[PDB]
Amino acid sequence: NTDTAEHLIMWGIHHPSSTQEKNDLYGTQSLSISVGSSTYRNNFVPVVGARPQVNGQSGRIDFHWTLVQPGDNITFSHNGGLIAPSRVSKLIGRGLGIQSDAPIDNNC
Amino acid sequence: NKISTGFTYGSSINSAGTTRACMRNGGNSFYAELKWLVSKSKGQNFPQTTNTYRNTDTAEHLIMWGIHHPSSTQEKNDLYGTQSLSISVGSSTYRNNFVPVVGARPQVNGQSGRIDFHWTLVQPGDNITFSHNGGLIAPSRVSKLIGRGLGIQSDAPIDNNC
Amino acid sequence: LFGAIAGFLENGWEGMVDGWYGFRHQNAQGTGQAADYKSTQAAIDQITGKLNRLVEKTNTEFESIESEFSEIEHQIGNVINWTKDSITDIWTYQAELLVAMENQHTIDMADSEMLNLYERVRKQLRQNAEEDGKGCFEIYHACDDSCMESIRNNTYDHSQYREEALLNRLN
Amino acid sequence: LFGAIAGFLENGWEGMVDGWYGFRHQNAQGTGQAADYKSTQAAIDQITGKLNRLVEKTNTEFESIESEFSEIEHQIGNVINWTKDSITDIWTYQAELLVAMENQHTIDMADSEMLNLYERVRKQLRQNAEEDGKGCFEIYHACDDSCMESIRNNTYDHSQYREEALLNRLN
Amino acid sequence: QVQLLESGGGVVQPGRSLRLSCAASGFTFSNYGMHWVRQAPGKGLEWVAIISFDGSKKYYANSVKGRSTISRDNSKNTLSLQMESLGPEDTALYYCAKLPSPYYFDSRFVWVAASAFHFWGQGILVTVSSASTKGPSVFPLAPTAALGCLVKDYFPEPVTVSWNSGALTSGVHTFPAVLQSSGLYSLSSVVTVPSSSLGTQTYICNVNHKPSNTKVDKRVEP
Amino acid sequence: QVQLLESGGGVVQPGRSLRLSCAASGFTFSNYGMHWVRQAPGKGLEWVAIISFDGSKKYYANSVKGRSTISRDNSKNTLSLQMESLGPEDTALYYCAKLPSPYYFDSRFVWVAASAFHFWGQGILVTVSSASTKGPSVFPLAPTAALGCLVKDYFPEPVTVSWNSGALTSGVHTFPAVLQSSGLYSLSSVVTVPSSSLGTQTYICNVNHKPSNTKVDKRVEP
Amino acid sequence: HPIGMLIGTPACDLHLTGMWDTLIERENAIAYCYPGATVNVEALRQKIMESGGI
Ligand SMILES: *[C@@H]1O[C@H](CO)[C@@H](O)[C@H](O)[C@H]1NC(C)=O
Ligand SMILES: *[C@@H]1O[C@H](CO)[C@@H](O)[C@H](O)[C@H]1NC(C)=O
Repeated sequence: NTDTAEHLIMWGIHHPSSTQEKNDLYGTQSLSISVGSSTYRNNFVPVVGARPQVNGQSGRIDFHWTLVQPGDNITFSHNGGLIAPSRVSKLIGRGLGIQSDAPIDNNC
Repeated sequence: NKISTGFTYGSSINSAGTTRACMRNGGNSFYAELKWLVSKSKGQNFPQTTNTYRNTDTAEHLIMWGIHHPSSTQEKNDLYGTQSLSISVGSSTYRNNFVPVVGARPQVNGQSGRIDFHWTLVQPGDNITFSHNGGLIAPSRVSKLIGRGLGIQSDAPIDNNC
Repeated sequence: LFGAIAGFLENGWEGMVDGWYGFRHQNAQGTGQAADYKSTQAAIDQITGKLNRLVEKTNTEFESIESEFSEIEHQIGNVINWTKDSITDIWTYQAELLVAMENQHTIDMADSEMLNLYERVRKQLRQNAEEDGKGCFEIYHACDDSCMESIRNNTYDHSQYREEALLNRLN
Repeated sequence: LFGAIAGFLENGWEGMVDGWYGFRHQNAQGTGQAADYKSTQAAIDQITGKLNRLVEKTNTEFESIESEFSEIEHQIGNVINWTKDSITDIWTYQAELLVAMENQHTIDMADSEMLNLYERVRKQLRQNAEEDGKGCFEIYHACDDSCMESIRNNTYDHSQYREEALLNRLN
Repeated sequence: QVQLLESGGGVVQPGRSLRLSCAASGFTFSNYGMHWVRQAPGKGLEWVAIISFDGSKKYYANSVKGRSTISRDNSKNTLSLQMESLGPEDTALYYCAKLPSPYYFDSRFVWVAASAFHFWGQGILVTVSSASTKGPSVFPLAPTAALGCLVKDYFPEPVTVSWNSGALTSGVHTFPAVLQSSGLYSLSSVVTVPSSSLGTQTYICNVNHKPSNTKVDKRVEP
Repeated sequence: QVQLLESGGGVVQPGRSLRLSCAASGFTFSNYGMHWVRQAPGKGLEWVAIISFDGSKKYYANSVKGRSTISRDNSKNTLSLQMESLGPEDTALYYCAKLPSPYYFDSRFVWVAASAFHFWGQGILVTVSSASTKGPSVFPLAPTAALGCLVKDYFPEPVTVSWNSGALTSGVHTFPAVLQSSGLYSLSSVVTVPSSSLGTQTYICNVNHKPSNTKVDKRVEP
Repeated sequence: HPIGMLIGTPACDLHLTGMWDTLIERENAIAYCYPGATVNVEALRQKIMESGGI
């Protein structure tokens, strides 16, 4: 991170739906994912499991996220199954969040 | 309300596991709303099994299950074999994986092995699938909570006249 | 509670739209009605100041802690529900107390202003008349319409009719 | 509101540092000033009792729930912020209400004590003088400095000058 | 809500009579007691007249007492003022407005309220003199940098100036009028712009003068 | 804050005059009305005199009315009291202090306050008799267990006693004085200690008598 | 859905970046085109709804 403000990084951990899919996507090796920074350390291992179809797919993806502080370095050591972030996010300013169903009136 | 799951298992699975820690009718028993899945032969691997429960009620249901953790390698090999144990639970709003772990622990109620209980709420119209290889405590009947009630934690006796 | 609005004045004057505290007189000329400006303006200013101090509120910005389209964890959700219901009950009790106290104070302040105007008119009519009790003033000699306005303008002189009233009360 | 401080007394006596409610007299001897002890002491005691009941507070012990040198979980931090800001707003509103009500009550209590002392002096001067309205007492016969102190000492006898006042008002 | 209409302005010669009339809407006019105030050119505020909601008493100001007449009609929601013998001390802006007044000049319906219905709308700008209503003469003041327009030799002065039909409002400066030895006024209005767009943009100034029906448009160029 | 100075103590013979004077600091003395009170030896409180902040009225107590005189000076912040014909009914401790008094004895600045400035400082202990200011005689009371010191045959009695320059204060007991048939007083002071350190520690008792400039030190041993 | 703005779901292609002083969320907010879940999704949703730009 080279910015003067904190950044927000998201990534994903894939979980196939069959052994055939796992062998076709990442091979027969032992999969291991490790994420490490100066203020965060974690490990994730993909798990094969039979699950019902949602949107036509059975395999899943668990999304993780963290805040990288200015001047910090974050390292991903992966063996297969990591969903990499092509672009990271930075939240700017304050805003009022509203959860409602009423239509918008741009005249009042 | 207790609703049967209707899960079925092959002739290679002995779903009537009991122990001396849970006494019900003077003999060894287990939890009423759960069932212990082990290998019928005392040295064979537990077969890869898949079971699916589908909620057909207009209200949400509450399902509980257990993950077994043996106390020795001999017990693990006798109950589920020498295979690699893996349990996966999957629904439209829940996904998790559990792996049994062997470890030496002190005796509580005369037993050293443990069981970690998990629970979740299944919404109407959803399907939940268990893909297990050995060590899963299956739910024989799931629960449904009905209505609201006032929970009181106290030690004073009950007076049914005031 | 003073004895003016809920005391010796046993009837209000619905026909007196000129003000909250006015005069009704019956002399040889006939019947007439007017209103006192000072007490009415004092009451109006006090009530408007109450309303002005009431309606102003900055209302420090708040944000959403509970999700509306997703499920919250059960324990933290119960804690949030408990906290928000407690805050609701506190604000409800304070609203009840404020409303009741302010209504009582407004009514009693109108009563106090009525009695203060009564005492002013009495200090004006010091020694030339008597008060029958039912808010009226039994004038012992007379009072013209100009005398009535002088009572309104707070310019009535009692040393001008003092000896007249004394001679009328003695003989 | 009584008609004494904000009513018929249209001017305060800045030169009267002897007390809150005092007497100023002008007789053949000259001009003199004194102060009444009872009403001033009553007001001072009431205000000091208010302050004493106000300044005492045990303030039950509290501890830190938010970390100052580390990051707290976002949801529980938002809950704590919401709760503490709600408590701040509640205490702010209660402080405003308490301050305003107590100031109003103190001013009106000073006014009530002034009017009570006025009524005491009137019950003393029952039938030998008249009140012009502007807080003064038009004595119809006389009053010595010793008579003034007797009015202060609450020992003025009206049956001693009753016939004198009657004869002066008739003739 | 706050929408009005005013009439009676123009150029009236000294000695004749002025008649002004304002009508408001968006509220119940039949209850608010209305006021007529005047402000001489430059500064200084002087109250003219007050009227009850029903027209019971006038209580004119001593400066114009017995010389002016204020009146109101609640059916058409109108307030009129008529004054005669218009000396030079009457050339001013006349505002009809609702001000915080004694309570009985208002109605019992708005006593119990903290709204404090506020007003003062627009002005009138009555002027008395040897009329000689003249038309304006416009000259383009052409060369960071600036450019403007100068409008001179006209009467009276309810003049308005805009830049590109009233679009450009940044860095603009509209200066007050200056009266000279011929009974005529002048007024400059400028606008600033960086020194990189001399022959680049279409700079147009528009001048509107009401009591001559005059609309002038001019362009600036090096 | 609460720091003072007092003067005028000693041994005055009956018939002469006593003059006491106290000066305080840490506050504005020119506003608080001050009081002089006396307490006879033993118990019993009897008020002596009061003074206004400016010295307008005294209002002496009937027991000493017309016989005493209280005065104050706000420039040097001092309060003095002078009394003549000192009979045996005047031997007492005289306290100058600020008490809750009528409001006009105080100033208008401290009326609006709940502070209630509190005082009473120290004492004076005036004594009248055939002076015969005697020096004290000290004897060591030597043998859980205890040990002490006995001080006898001296006058007057503003005596103080400490253990090891005022260090040991646990288990100590300083007993009241006893007057005897020779116009002289006595006083014992003991301290307890477990029965394991007879010839072990350095036990020293110190006695200070002010109106003889007497400082005595003694040691205890078996 | 606020998560789709950070991850880049198709339904959030119109809202991948931008600036605002008030963010409005709807009930049909889709966060996943491929099925899945997010760890600590409530905290992230609060962080996004409190923000004023991405
Ligand atoms: C009371 O008066 C207010 C204005 O002061 C008005 O808005 C309201 O309609 C009135 N209500 C009744 C019942 O007269
Ligand atoms: C008011 O009086 C208090 C003591 O009662 C004093 O501390 C304060 O300085 C005074 N303030 C003013 C403005 O006189």
